[PDB]
Amino acid sequence: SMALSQQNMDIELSTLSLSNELLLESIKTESKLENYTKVMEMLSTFRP
Amino acid sequence: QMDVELFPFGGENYRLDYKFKNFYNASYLSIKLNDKRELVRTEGAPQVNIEYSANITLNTADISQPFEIGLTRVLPSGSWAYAAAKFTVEEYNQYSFLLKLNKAIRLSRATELSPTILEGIVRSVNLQLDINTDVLGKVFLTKYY
Repeated sequence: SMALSQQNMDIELSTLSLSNELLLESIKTESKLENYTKVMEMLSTFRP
Repeated sequence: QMDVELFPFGGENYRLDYKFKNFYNASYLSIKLNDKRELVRTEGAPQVNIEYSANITLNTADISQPFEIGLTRVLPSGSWAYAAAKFTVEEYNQYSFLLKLNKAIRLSRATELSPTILEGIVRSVNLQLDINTDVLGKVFLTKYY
């Protein structure tokens, strides 16, 4: 789904920011939450 | 999170190109004009990074003010995701455009300012896009500050 644009090739960004939003997207679809804030609210009380 | 584009064809016939940067599994897509008139209604969730196209019509009463085209994607749960943009359509003669382009290039080369920054000086003085002695007094205060 990634666009082969000039902005995706030139603009530098953190690898760790790319790794977090890949992990935030996978948790958001399995728990079927609303946004990334509801993911952070769920992790705030998750025990095991 | 999107980009939307508006291309003209003639007097009223325009073309609306849009493309979404994230995927929300929506029921439909309602594109409206200033929350009043619905331009585009498509079914299903639109795909990410796919440029869709639709022909719309805008009359004289919509062009006279900077209007807003809103793109909302309504989820099956009832909630939506709103994304909009504000357009401004100006209309010039070929003689009138090349004379106003003559002012914009000669002022940008002399004052070393960007044409968008020169547009903010003109628009703060008067509604129409024209340069007078009141605009040039603020180009001095811009370069002095």
